[PDB]
Amino acid sequence: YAIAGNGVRVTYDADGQTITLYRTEGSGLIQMSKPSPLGGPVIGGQEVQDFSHISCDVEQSTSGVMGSGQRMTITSQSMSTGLIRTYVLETSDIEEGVVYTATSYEAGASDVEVSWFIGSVYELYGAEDRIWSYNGGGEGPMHYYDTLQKIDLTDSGKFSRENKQDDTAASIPVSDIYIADGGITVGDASATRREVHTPVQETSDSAQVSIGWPGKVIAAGSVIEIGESFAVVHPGDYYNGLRGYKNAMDHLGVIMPAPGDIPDSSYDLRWESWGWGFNWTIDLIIGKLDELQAAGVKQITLDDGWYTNAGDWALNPEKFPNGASDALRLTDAIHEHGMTALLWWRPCDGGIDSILYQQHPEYFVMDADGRPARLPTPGGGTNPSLGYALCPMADGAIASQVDFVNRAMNDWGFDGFKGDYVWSMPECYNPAHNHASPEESTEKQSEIYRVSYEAMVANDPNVFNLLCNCGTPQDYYSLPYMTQIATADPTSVDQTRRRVKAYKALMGDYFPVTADHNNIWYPSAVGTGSVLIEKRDLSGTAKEEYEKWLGIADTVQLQKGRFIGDLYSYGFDPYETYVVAADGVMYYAFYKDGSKYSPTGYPDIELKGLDPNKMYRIVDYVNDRVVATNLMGDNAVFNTRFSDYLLVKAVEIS
Ligand SMILES: [Cl-]
Ligand SMILES: [Co+2]
Ligand SMILES: [Mn+2]
Ligand SMILES: [Zn+2]
Repeated sequence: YAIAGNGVRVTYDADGQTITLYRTEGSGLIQMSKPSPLGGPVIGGQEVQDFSHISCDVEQSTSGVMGSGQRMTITSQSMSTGLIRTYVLETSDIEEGVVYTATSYEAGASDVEVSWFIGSVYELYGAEDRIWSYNGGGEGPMHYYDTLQKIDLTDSGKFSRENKQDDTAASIPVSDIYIADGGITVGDASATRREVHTPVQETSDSAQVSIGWPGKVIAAGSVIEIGESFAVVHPGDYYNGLRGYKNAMDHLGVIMPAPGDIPDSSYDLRWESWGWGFNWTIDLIIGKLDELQAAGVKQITLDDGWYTNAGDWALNPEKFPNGASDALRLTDAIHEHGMTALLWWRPCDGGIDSILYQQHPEYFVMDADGRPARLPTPGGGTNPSLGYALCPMADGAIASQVDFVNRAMNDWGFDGFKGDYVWSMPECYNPAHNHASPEESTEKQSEIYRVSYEAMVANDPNVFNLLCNCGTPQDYYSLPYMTQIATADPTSVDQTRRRVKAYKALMGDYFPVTADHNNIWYPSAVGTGSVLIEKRDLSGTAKEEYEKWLGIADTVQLQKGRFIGDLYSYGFDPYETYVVAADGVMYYAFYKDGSKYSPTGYPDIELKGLDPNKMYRIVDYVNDRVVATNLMGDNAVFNTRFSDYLLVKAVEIS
């Protein structure tokens, strides 16, 4: 029993009751998964093991979620539970590598209490010494836990992570595992946020990636759909899998902004007002504008500390003694220097001591004990800076966000927003809100992002919008409403660079991504094709360094180039490598300073994706030196010694 789509084959063995995934390679196939069991329900702490094969029906010409392709419907039965499982896999004639899966269960004569449903599981075939993984979970740890994780198969430990999305986790419902021959992505096939896990788990000699959803009581005689997923078989690294997921999710209407509609000002070099921490003043910021302008900065963020309280989002009198005219004199000065002005905020936060909470507690999320619910940190808990959550279904909550947007743009002259320092959305138990379920607040969190952005756009179609779910992968359902993504308080060059590739994969190769400014890593910012940003008040050689790198970034402008993620595989090619095509020229960036993946010694550099019949001069554009005089495209291999990074362009020679 088998179905095929573009670049994928799926086979079902009725005896073992297993699925095997293959991808196409040349005229053949590569097995990507070991024969893997169908996902089942968890009852009384145990996955049900007694399912038997009833039927597998293959339809060769059918139309599904992804349009025309194929379908395989597997029916299974459990005598102990009375459950009949219907497991549907669909492939697409067009969508490369993608398998859509949907599961329903029918109960027999009696109710079945399921704590959890495992949707699909795939154990990687052909692993050797390590597997690399993309982990989209929002459960934290914040900041210092890498999104990209190496699963070492030679050590003592056993990697295991749930990758949650729930009332304390709002990130990306996707996981990928890959080796040299490629990988398997699994992601939630839902147009809207829901509770889901995408676990990554080391096995005896490999790893498995899976997806699962919360259980429910299945009433006797009832049929219930329990969850739907996309899987992507792919060559190469997580970029290819995540790109497959992006392509799949288009069919559910989760469509990321098209390149042609992204504003010019969302590609601009930016400085953010953290030169003095919370002790910035309007005049300190204005005092920097001449030098920032001369060095090539085109955008300024007024960062945290400008407001009285979250929710209210009124000007702090200490920062704005003359009120709105002070905000205007700031944004006017920014505009006069040829720059756009951005404003910091924390969407979803209605404050604690805010007038908003005092006058309108009914706008807020209410916990099960009848108390106002704090916004959660990843994995649970809160933070002293985080106020009470606005309920995204409360009209007054939404209006407070819209009113803020309209004031900041139309009264204060801001051109966009830096949303920051917020994660998931607590469950709401306020009876007056009449929620379908307590999870509805969590599910509807992104309504805040959508409505806010729609208001922003109505004022200015070129408005800038960014949201930082700091130290975690960004809330996936926020992404359609953004004009730029930050890697989100990366704590290492490894984090910022690898996340640039992940965000490019999910958002599009021209989607603006910044490598952020938590640490100074200008080469990482330029070479990944990211927007170089900064926040410090620099002097002396550090100032010169910033000016140098602004000049490079402003010359090559790789932030506006086409990111190319499918030529090199992170953790398998000799160097951590990034590629951007800008104005017809291939730019490459090789790094050794990322401790998570760095070669022994000085491997040869191979430039891929050049024309085989052409000859190229390889130029280090940072240092303006020729590192290789003349390479043919089909053998573009050279050796150069560098300590941390090498940024080169391949210049065609005639
Ligand atoms: Cl990372
Ligand atoms: Co942040
Ligand atoms: Mn291990
Ligand atoms: Zn509510």
